[PDB]
Amino acid sequence: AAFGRATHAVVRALPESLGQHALRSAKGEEVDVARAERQHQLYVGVLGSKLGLQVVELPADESLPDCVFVEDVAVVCEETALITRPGAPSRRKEVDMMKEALEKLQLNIVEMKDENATLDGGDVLFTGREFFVGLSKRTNQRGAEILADTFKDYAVSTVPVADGLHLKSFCSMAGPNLIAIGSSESAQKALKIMQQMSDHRYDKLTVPDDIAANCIYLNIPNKGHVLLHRTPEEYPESAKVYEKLKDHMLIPVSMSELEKVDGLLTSCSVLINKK
Ligand SMILES: CCCCC(=N)NCCC[C@H](N)C(=O)O
Repeated sequence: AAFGRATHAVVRALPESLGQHALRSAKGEEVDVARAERQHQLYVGVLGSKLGLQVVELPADESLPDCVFVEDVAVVCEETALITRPGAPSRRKEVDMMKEALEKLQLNIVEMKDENATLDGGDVLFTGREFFVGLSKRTNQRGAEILADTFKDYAVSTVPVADGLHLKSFCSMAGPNLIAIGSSESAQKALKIMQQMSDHRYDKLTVPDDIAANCIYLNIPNKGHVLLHRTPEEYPESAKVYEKLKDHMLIPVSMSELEKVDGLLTSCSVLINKK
């Protein structure tokens, strides 16, 4: 049971209302809810059917157009689960079915209650040795402060995330000591700020497309290193970079439709490691 090892993943059906009410930073083209289902279906298929991860499929709630991006409502570290208080208000009630699910999974629950503390899981990078909470439009001091308190086993440092981005809008773990990072000067700056406050040097996998830096690494047994990345079709110059890693079983995964509403790969699931 090494870094990135999981046995379970929590997912949640996306509601029909996401099509027109899901919060979105940029005004893009219309969201084809149907394709989103297809994409989301395959996404869970990879985690469960293909990687054997026991998947818990929370039902969709129409009133919570963002219930599908479960990673923002909770952060699980080893055996302890931290239900967050989303940076967005209209997303606060997603905690209910999530605390419900983690409870059923016998995880130590620690709820973020503080009326002045916001934290979206998307702003949190668990390198497997420490945490990196992005302070953004969604996450503040108290957020990281409470999270740091919840995981006293690990060092927690905060890094400034500008605009409507989240820390993981440009990075994520692509493996042990491997931090996937975007080329943007803003991306590279955020990164540098990170390692300065660390004791160990992380190897970095730089990708031209900043959002492609968002991916999923997994240490699945009989497989080894697993990395679900954005497909060549969606980001060829970034996909070509992931292609050079021969020690990782590379599984392309499209997310264009949900990306229309700021939803990336990591966003769609919570990975628990129940041993
Ligand atoms: C890798 C994280 C990217 C940002 C993020 N939390 N994405 C998922 C949430 C999207 C949702 N529409 C929101 O406005 O919160």
